[PDB]
Amino acid sequence: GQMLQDPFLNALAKEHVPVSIYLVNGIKLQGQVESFDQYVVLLRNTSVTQMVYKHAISTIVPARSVNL
Amino acid sequence: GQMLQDPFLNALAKEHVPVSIYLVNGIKLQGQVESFDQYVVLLRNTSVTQMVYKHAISTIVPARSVN
Amino acid sequence: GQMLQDPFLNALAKEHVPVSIYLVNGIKLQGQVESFDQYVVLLRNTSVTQMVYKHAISTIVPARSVNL
Amino acid sequence: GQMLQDPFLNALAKEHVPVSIYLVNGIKLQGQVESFDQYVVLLRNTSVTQMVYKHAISTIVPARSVNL
Amino acid sequence: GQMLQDPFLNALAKEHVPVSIYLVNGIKLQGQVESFDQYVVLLRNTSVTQMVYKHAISTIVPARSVN
Amino acid sequence: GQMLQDPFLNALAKEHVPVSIYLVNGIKLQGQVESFDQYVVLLRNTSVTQMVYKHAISTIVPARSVNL
Repeated sequence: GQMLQDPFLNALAKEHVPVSIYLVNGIKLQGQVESFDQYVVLLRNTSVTQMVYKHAISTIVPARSVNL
Repeated sequence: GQMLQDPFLNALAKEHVPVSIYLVNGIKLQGQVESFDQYVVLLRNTSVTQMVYKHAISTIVPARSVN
Repeated sequence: GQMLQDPFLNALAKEHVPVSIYLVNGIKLQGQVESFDQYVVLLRNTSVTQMVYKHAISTIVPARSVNL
Repeated sequence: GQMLQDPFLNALAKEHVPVSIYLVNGIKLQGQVESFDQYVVLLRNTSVTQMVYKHAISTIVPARSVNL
Repeated sequence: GQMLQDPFLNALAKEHVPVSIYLVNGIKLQGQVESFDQYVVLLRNTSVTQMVYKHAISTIVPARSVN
Repeated sequence: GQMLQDPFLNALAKEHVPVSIYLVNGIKLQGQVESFDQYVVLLRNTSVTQMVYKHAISTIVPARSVNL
């Protein structure tokens, strides 16, 4: 395929779908995708927006499927 | 060889072969390859389609071999 | 989106917001972002400025959210 | 040197030499190299051909040395 | 910023500042930065100069801050 | 600096200096550098020549310093 990553992240950011972001160090982050660019995802929880490097993301698991 | 990755992923997706995706953190994901692009594989389980970064994939083990 | 990484790091560096930098090896660094470039972040604690490779950063968690 | 990787993998694939492929997660795969490209190695065991990402390979140890 | 990595490594090498180099596998290396290029740092201990791949470096912690 | 990696590996390969190659998975390989290219190092022990991906190498520690 071509260009599935961005439609997927765009859907998460616009629809505010709850996600679980699994990092290569075993940490699981939870919140909503605020925004993203070439290298990072901005993830907002109850307290803070944190900057997650895509290079450290293994998988992003939405609470429900997004349609692209 | 040249361009074996995409034929492999395409065969999995079009023939709906169940796979095991082993990640660099030891997690094993299971389901169907829905689609893929330069950097990600969309993997569907019982519940949802999740986005897996290729950079975190160690190996993809199909339930049966593809053509 | 496009070019969210640098506005985020710029805000941290100019406003000196305390951060927690989680590395791929599970180490958690704490201090303030002094400066950054394509590949590294300079993080200052009470004692020293250390040079952190972005490739080893999983997430950067500010003590409070920055506006970009 | 220049372009030793491909002659090495070509010898394994054409001569079907048994290999042990050590991954960055400590997993050890065993079988024969079926084929390879820029990013992946196709490794066949008794049951199945699996697709191994080179980025996850630490070392490939043949059962005997190949000449290139 | 732009091009802070090399000034940092150059200061360590020219001022002979002892460093701790933490690797992604948890190993901590100690000694002097001898030299560096696009991909590696040459680190000298008691005995030898070893070649460290930047891709395996998490952080470099100097014994004292550089200018 | 510029182009220190190859002079270092060339010295190891031509002078056959015993090395210890530490991998990101904690494995320590021992032997001599046979050859190398952009992406791999061919390391020979008593039994076999194995192909090591540079991306999985943390550090290469020679038994004695090489002069470049």
